[PDB]
Amino acid sequence: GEAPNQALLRILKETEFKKIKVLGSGAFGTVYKGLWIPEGEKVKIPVAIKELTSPKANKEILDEAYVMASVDNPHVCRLLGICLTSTVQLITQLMPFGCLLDYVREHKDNIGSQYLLNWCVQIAKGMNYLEDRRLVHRDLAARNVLVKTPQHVKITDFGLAKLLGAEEKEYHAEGGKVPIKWMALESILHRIYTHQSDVWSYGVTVWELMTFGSKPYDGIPASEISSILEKGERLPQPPICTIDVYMIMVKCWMIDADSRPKFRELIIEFSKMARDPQRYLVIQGDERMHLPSPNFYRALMDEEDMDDVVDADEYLI
Ligand SMILES: *CCC(=O)Nc1cc(Nc2ncc(C(=O)OC(C)C)c(-c3cn(C)c4ccccc34)n2)c(OC)cc1N(C)CCN(C)C
Repeated sequence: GEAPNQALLRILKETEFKKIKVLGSGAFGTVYKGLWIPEGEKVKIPVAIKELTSPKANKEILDEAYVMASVDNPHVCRLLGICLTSTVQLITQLMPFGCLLDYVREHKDNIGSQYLLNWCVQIAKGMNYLEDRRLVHRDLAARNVLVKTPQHVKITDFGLAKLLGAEEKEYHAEGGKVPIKWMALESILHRIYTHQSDVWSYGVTVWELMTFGSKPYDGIPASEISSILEKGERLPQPPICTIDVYMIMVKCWMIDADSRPKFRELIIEFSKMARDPQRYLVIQGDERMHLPSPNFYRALMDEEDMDDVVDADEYLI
């Protein structure tokens, strides 16, 4: 009894979008940035295009398309559709400033406490929406949070995301390359994933931001993480973090998954701290830091006549 998923899957003609440049290859495939021009509509939509014909690949890319077509939230990446070429392509909204992990590493000396705490609120809002949709992300990390503007981030990468039945409270997975250093202890031992195991990944994600992009358990091989966590060891307190912020991170790493805070409560706590940011994050020169917010599309694309550019958040069905 989980309610019909009447979401619409849009099919895009390959003639409607142009791969302007390549953003990053890898085991998945290649992610391109480009422009989508729906025929008849005088709009040019900046998009990201992923191509992974190993029948399997086509199968995994469609699972990700199914999940993304089912979510609609200001802090979750918006799916624009798929293209049915020889290999199936994923067409999503282009996030011009990249992933949050690279962003905090690049702009370390210009990120104040206001931006860090606001990012924590927005990530919790997106994860709380995913919990409302009964969706477990299973791969929450700083690399999987994209930056539309320095004031607006969205959760991305639903290759491992799962939807739970109204009786399924947990998700028992099987084998699969899984990011060990972001998983909860129950996910490493028993391969169980819940919304509370996503909370653990949320705590590690916050730790990445507060350390300006440090690697969790740097130098420790992944096979030792399960034994490190069982002894009671956790990630250290970042230098900018007051005990108030670090206490929240520690609570996300409790052994009892039901003792970890809920996403709706992480929204409230970080929202309070965002109203007095320098009380909870001590950063040298916090009051003088400034991040951009841009033209810049002509550069981020190449074409001019970017007078009809429309962000995907302003182009609705
Ligand atoms: C950390 C890597 C990174 O994000 N780099 C990056 C990304 C982007 N924009 C962007 N927008 C949307 C998507 C996306 O979700 O859609 C695809 C089709 C799934 C992505 C994206 C998603 N994955 C899995 C990626 C892997 C590699 C690269 C990108 C994606 N990315 C931009 O916008 C121009 C830039 C950018 N870079 C190169 C960061 C480094 N410079 C900004 C310094």
